[PDB]
Amino acid sequence: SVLTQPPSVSGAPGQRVTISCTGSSSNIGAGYDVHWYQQLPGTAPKLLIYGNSNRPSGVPDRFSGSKSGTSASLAITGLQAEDEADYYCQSYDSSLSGSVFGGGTKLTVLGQPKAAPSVTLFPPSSEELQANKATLVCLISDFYPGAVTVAWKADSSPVKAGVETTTPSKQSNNKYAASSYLSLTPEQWKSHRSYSCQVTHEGSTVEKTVAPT
Amino acid sequence: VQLVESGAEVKKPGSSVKVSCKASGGTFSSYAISWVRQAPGQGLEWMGGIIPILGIANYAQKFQGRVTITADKSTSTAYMELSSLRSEDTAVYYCARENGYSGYGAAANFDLWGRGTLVTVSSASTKGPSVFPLAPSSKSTSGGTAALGCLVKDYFPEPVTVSWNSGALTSGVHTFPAVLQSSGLYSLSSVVTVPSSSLGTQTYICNVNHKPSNTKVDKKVEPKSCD
Amino acid sequence: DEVRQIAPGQTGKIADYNYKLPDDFTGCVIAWNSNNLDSKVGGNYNYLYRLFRKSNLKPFERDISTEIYQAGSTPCNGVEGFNCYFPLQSYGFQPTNGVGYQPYRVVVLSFELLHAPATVCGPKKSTNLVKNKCVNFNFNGLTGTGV
Repeated sequence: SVLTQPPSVSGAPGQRVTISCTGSSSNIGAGYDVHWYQQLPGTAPKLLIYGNSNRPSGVPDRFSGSKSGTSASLAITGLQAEDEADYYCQSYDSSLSGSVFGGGTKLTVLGQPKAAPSVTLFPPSSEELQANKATLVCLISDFYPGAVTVAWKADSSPVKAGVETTTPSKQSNNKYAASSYLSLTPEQWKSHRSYSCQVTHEGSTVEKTVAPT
Repeated sequence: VQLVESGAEVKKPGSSVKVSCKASGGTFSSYAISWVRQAPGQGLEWMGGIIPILGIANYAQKFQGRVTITADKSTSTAYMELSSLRSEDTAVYYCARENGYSGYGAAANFDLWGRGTLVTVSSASTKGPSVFPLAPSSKSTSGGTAALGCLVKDYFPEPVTVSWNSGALTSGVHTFPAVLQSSGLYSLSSVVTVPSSSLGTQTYICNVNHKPSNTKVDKKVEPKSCD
Repeated sequence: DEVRQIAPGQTGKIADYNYKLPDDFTGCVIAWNSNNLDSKVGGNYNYLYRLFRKSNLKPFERDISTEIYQAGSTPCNGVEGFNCYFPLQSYGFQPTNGVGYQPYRVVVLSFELLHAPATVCGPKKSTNLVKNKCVNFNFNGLTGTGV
């Protein structure tokens, strides 16, 4: 709204990384203090520094907060293994008559080497046909990273309806797995000759087909 | 002190919610509290802050007179009420604490935070789920291993927990996340690695647990006779 | 008459019982006629083939099973009796045949794409050599431009 935060920021593990908070002259350049919060994806945010002058207990000294007039700056020295979160700029806004947060910056590099994906295609069972629906499953496992596109074809035209993709999750062996569902009905399930999945992972395309009849 | 908040809650677009904020210990009846909301896709917004010792409401101008806050002095907790739910209500609330200080700035700060209430609202409410057992085909097996599992389709709401033989087997198991369907349903799957020499001696049963709906359906997997 | 059968997307007698062709087939097949060497007068029956199989087979798999295929519901214990026939059968190659039954030497060259660096691949081709003109060249140590 009134506060605009950078979407992200690039840095190196060992150099100085800084961020800037820019707003209006009635909320941060007005004279009010700012507060910086860390939004870890999975735990509730805590307090890092208030007023840019006092260090709260349990917070390391490596975080530095400064106020360059109408803009606020946060500086860090060294990228450790817990900065994979979001940084927000929060201050009291007189026009909004309340506290408004910033946009949020992402500090995360990809760092994902390649791997060889494997796909499994399973036709629906007999008991699923009487449920007045046809759920086509399409499971992909043992791939890295978890960014695989999913395409459906019926040997004559691509399918652009009912296509879904789930977010992959980490496995026990630091791998990723995902599944794809397609919502059809047994009316035209038996009419077509065959159904398949087409996926592409860094140019590696594999095709698996099944025969209902 | 520490503040613990309730778990996930599901409601309807046009109903009322009931979220509680309790504090373990003291210093809850002397300092002002507030509510902070985080939503995936946008920033964090602040609806209003309530003094518990005086019982005086203090909201923001961006929010209309629809929500209400009450605070309790005996058992030292606060209640959340929100009526006429809308499509963007699917987010998480936080129960914050306000600590004042002295200085030129004098900005509102949230030192202490709660756990969080993930309130998701949509259509396609809770109903009895259906399980579809799957068996590997003859052409799908080439080595000494086979893949089999159980499917949970048309279930509501999150979260759900599955087990294999009531936790007897846990090697090679994997759980898949849900996905937002167009009509408002969810779908997950769970497959396990089974050697091909154990497809006719012992059986595997899939257990589904749905605590909001209190349903537990036991399903049996059978190999296909044709292929 | 079976060279048309080496293709992805059909069912027959040889392409499903000896060597299945998958849909993701980037293969490169070569066949030709050499009937003057692999065939001889009097009947050349050295090469065999499989005609009967219990079910289908995964592509890129070799089947060397010599077990007698059973058609009936009773065991035969390896006899040439009823409801049992030997799946491997002889050829009918002859150098005096026509064109649709001659011995053809067919080979398939397929490629593999994995997470490995290139091992067997075409090197850089030898282009034409030009002289007495301002051209650009690089002989292993410098990108030099000149005549």
